Amino acid sequence: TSRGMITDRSGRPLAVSVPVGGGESRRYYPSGEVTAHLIGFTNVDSQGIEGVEKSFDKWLTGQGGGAAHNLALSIDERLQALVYRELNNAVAFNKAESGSAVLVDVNTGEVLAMANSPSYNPNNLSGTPKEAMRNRTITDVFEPGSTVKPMVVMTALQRGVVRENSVLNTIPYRINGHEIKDVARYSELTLTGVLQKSSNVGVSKLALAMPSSALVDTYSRFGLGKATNLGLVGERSGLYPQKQRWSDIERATFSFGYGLMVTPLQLARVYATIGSYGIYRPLSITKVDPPVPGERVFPESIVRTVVHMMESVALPGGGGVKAAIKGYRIAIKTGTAKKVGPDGRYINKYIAYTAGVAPASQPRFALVVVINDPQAGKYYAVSAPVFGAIMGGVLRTMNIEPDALT
Repeated sequence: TSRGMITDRSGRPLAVSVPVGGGESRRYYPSGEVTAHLIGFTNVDSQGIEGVEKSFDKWLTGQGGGAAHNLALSIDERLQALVYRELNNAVAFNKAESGSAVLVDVNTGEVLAMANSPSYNPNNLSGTPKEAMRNRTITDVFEPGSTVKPMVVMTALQRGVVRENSVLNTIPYRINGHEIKDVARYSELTLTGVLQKSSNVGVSKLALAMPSSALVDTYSRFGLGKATNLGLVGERSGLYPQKQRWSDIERATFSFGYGLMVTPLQLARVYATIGSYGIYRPLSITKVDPPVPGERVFPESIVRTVVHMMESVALPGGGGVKAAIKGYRIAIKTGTAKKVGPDGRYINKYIAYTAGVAPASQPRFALVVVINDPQAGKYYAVSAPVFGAIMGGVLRTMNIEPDALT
């Protein structure tokens, strides 16, 4: 009973069948824990139980349809190695419960890296709990939080509510008895400064100045609330509101990223669309033959301005300045939210997230880093330095020319 070999986009083996004894062979995974959640494993026989080993189980064995075939995943093992190395050490350094990282190609939609910490070893599953086996990038959902602020600015600019050079009044006001305030109370902020300071007061004025169906339509255009369609087991599509009646406070919280749950993979597809300047391309786990046309969902001119405004988050003044990369311009968005247990309420456990694209001149990659439950450490976010460390290694490995002056 033989089985085909799955490799990366360049041919590096990720799961092979090596002979143990006369004729009989055993499945070997040379990447080990670096790509355990995506590749998967097999039992005593040659059957797929998790990951790609199960999603492509018929293509690998090929029983009844020719000989066994090989599969080239869209993953780059060079990028997958550095993504897991920086993420697995960050979850341990911050004493986090778990951590997820998804790297997506902007121009093709191909998933270049997908890591989860903690992980298991598919070569010997002895002593590995099930809690550290599920692909948390597609099975876990969370509130995107401040990462949806760029799409709120895209809608206000497109709907003519606010111009690119408009100064908003960020005075802390109340919405029927709810203190909408920021940490640093600014009297007024420019439209670029709203994304720089992640001002909730600024984006709340934008959401209430347009119908509730505006942001509901904008998030859906970038992929929020839609299935990623990869074929992996447990691939969740998130929780998206399908209501028609909104309140004055639910429209504001919807602008803050709270009220909807999405997977780390869905959030990566959103910024992969932001990087493409408003082009929605489907995600893929295997190597794709270019070109991938996709579909435009937002005007290019509006997304271009917002991408340029997201660079202030990494520059001196923004909340993601700790994620900067030497000699590169990045358009990122970091923040920290609160976990939601099975009861549906907020528990005293936080979630740090950071999503962005690089380089800001013409982005080629989209990265999402989620650090779940950072017990030890400080937030003044824990996921910002991991973004610059992961993205920094990606830009250097792919030989991307520098963007900013050193």
